[PDB]
Amino acid sequence: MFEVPITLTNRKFAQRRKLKYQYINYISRRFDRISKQQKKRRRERHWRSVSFEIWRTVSSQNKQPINKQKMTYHNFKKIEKIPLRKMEIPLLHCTKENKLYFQSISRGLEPLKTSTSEVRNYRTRHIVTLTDLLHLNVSRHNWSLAYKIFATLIRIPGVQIKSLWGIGVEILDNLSNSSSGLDFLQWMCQIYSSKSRSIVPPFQTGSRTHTAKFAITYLWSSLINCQKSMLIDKISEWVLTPPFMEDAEVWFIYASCHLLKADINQVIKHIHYVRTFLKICLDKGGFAVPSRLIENQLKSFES
Amino acid sequence: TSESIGRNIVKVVYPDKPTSSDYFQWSEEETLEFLKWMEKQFLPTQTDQKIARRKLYKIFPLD
Amino acid sequence: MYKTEKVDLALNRNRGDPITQHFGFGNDEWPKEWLEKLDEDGLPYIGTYVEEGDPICA
Amino acid sequence: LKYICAECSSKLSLSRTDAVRCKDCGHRILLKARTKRLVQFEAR
Ligand SMILES: [Zn+2]
Repeated sequence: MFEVPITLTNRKFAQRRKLKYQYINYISRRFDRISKQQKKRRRERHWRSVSFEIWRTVSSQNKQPINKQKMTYHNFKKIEKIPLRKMEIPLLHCTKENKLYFQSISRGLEPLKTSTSEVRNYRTRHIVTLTDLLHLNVSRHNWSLAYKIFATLIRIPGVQIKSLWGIGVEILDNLSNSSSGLDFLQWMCQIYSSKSRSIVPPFQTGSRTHTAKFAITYLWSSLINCQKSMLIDKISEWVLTPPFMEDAEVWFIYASCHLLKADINQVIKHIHYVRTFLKICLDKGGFAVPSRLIENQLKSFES
Repeated sequence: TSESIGRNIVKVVYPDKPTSSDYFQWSEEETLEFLKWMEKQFLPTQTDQKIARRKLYKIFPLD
Repeated sequence: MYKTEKVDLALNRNRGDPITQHFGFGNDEWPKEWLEKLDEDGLPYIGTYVEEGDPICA
Repeated sequence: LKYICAECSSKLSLSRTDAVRCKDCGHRILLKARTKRLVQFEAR
């Protein structure tokens, strides 16, 4: 009854995706008319958005001024009447269950059974139980067992997992053995920052534009591994190393490394340094203290 | 016992609920002997960077 | 005159690292003249005459 | 029996990925030992 860390068993789900987005195309096409191939599926699924430290959202202002009813019964069934027969053509090619699914989603009914609930393989089900016991043990502070789970798992050939935040916080709270959360993260960036879809929201990502969660969390959490101190020029040495320019958060990490190193003219250069990176961190989507507060610490320094 | 542990292993690939809710109501030792049977009998699996994953996996002990 | 040289192929490895290089021969195709100087372990047979360019290690 | 223990002197052999150590002592330092083979010399 929980998400599975495997690529979903295939055929029928994909041909259903076909029927769905194809009919979607015909209805929305005729809709814009009335307002006036893997690749066809690709363009189709394509043109669509794919007191505490709250990474705040974008609130409501500078947005439209309503709409008034577009869709009566007669007018909708006008738009619907034709694309449903076009659908009658390839429905004849798909399977009877698939056809039924097309009929029901197109009535607007939502299917009883999940993709998992109708899925149907030994090795993958075993990996499912393995990974599950990993996540469970890591939740249970059972770092020993959890470590055994992790080693036995990574042994397997079967699936790569984005599951990466699972292992970041996993090895993090594990402390037990294996080349740790930082090693995993910098591995993620080294393998997936070069040319060398379904599964992917933001908490696991590709290094064209922002890989977010794991990177910023090893960044901050490493600066807290300096809270262990009072390592920094290391953390910002390998935050210096990568080019993935849409961050700024590593600009505030950088300027935080300079404020932490500023705690004689050397200390001056560190304070001018943080003064610089706070503005080249006004470069991008802002991380802001009132920042006259940042400067006020910097004047407590100017003492 | 060997038997009931087995029946749990069959419960995992039985098509219908409840039996999977039955795996839900199992206990840390059942899960443990499970991962054991996973690393033993899911070596009967099916189907540069490769050595990078021999060192990569050899980063954390296989035991 | 006697000279002692130390061959240590853990020279590169970053501390208790996985081991890349092991004394001996692989199963790819390599000279074979090599076995004139070197035993199966990849170490040289004791007593062997060795002049500049010869193998002393595999 | 290619090798010799440097501490206890027990003659012993190794294999592919084997314990580089004496199977008696546990001393980790082994001397090579050497085998019927033709070396040719001129008596001068
Ligand atoms: Zn010995």
